[PDB]
Amino acid sequence: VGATTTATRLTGWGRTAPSVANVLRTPDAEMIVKAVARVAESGGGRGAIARGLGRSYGDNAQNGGGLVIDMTPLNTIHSIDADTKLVDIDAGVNLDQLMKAALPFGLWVPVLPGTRQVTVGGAIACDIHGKNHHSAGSFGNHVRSMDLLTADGEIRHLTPTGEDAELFWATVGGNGLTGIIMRATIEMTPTSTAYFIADGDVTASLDETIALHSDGSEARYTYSSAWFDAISAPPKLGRAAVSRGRLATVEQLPAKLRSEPLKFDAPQLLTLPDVFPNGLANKYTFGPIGELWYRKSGTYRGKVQNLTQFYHPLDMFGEWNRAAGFLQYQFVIPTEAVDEFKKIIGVIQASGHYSFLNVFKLFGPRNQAPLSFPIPGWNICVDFPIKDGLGKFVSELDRRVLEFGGRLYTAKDSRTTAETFHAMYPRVDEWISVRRKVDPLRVFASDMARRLELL
Ligand SMILES: Cc1cc2nc3c(=O)[nH]c(=O)nc-3n(C[C@H](O)[C@H](O)[C@H](O)COP(=O)(O)OP(=O)(O)OC[C@H]3O[C@@H](n4cnc5c(N)ncnc54)[C@H](O)[C@@H]3O)c2cc1C
Ligand SMILES: COc1ccc(CNc2nc3cc(C(F)(F)F)ccc3nc2C(=O)O)cc1
Repeated sequence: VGATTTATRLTGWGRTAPSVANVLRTPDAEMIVKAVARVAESGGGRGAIARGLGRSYGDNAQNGGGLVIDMTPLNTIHSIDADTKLVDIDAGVNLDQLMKAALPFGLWVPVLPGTRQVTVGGAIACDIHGKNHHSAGSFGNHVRSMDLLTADGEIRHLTPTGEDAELFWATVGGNGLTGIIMRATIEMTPTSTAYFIADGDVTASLDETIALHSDGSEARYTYSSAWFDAISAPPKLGRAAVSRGRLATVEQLPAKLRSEPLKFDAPQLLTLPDVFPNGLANKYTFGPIGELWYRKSGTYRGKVQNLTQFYHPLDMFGEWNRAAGFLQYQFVIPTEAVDEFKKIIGVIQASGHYSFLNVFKLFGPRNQAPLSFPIPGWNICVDFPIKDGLGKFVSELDRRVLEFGGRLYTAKDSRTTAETFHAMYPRVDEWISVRRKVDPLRVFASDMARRLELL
């Protein structure tokens, strides 16, 4: 299939801040190189940015009045090796495609986000994190090389420790602003099964949620995350359903499943909105029997689960989740600032803004990428319905997050200011200097670049 350059109205996943750009779409690498050579001959214009599957909520994969390059047609898996654990894939392959192709080799995608519909390029450019951050770091940690199409029209082969480690690490979490990742080699995690052994716990309050994450139990699990109550007044505020686990070995599987330990099950036809259309509430739900039931069902040990059960637990709730019109907000607060983190949770609950879907986890050590989002500490994602006062309230949350040494995530943001973002990322000047060195003419530009003064 040939090249196609179309004027397209683009938004992130949040369906907000739309802007019109020329979308180039081609499986031909030579053609992508030529477009970048074209933009650069100009050589100052409104530039270009790569786009993956558009799963970022904000404006990092759009470029109003300029060019956008859709990378999804470059989706070749070149090789997978079980012995070296390395995969060599085009930047356009997505993590679901990769997971499925790698399982028969006993290989596991080392960092999986809450949706598998993300490209390798998008996973690198946002240095994405998953349920295992505290044990495996973020996506960038597992990249062994990548080929970066730079502004000068050349393709630079980058490694994390080689000659241009600096450019490598500016590209990790760089939001497409150092060039176009064409291709990458990733080191996979070995596995004997496609299953998890999981322990579930239900806490009664915010204080309990924090204690559970601070009692040392986190180190017994490679994977850990929680669903968090952000609407109930204290003491119920910040109670959580915690899901922790690790990949199962074949010995740990029931005999029924040992025949095909690496098998991935197809997603079921029926979801919970399908079997129970008008909700799951009864007369017991919100009283003491409801609390007991919820606590009992969410407390367990050594439960064998496939990926969907362990890792995408709310796929069950199907049509019920988020029912556009929502603002996604994710931040992390450094571990030591526990009181400050608790204070921010209190602010949210008293705001008059109600988020039903709240993902909580304790991040581990950060990496050397100057713009990487994750830092060790308390991470949470909340989802606010758009309504009066919200924009001004999230600006107040920004101030609180900043003051308490934390940051927002670019993959979620469409509204923070440049001033706020720069203070949240003290290594931003260091990063900008790398960018100016590798792209003096601003061949690469995006709506986010301009909003956040990263240009
Ligand atoms: C339901 C849902 C759940 C999510 N859960 C998580 C989670 O648990 N953890 C997490 O970290 N994130 C999560 N995300 C965010 C998502 O993982 C990131 O936004 C990711 O970057 C999206 O990948 P994409 O291919 O859709 O990239 P896009 O949104 O299309 O692009 C994002 C950025 O990547 C850059 N980029 C894309 N391809 C290339 C390339 N080839 N070369 C250079 N730059 C490139 C773009 O220019 C842009 O700056 C979630 C998103 C959704 C919608
Ligand atoms: C359709 O219903 C669903 C089902 C699953 C999800 C998972 N979402 C998410 N899970 C996340 C999990 C983490 C984790 F676990 F901390 F790594 C971090 C960010 C996350 N962000 C999101 C997001 O929404 O952007 C979101 C909506």
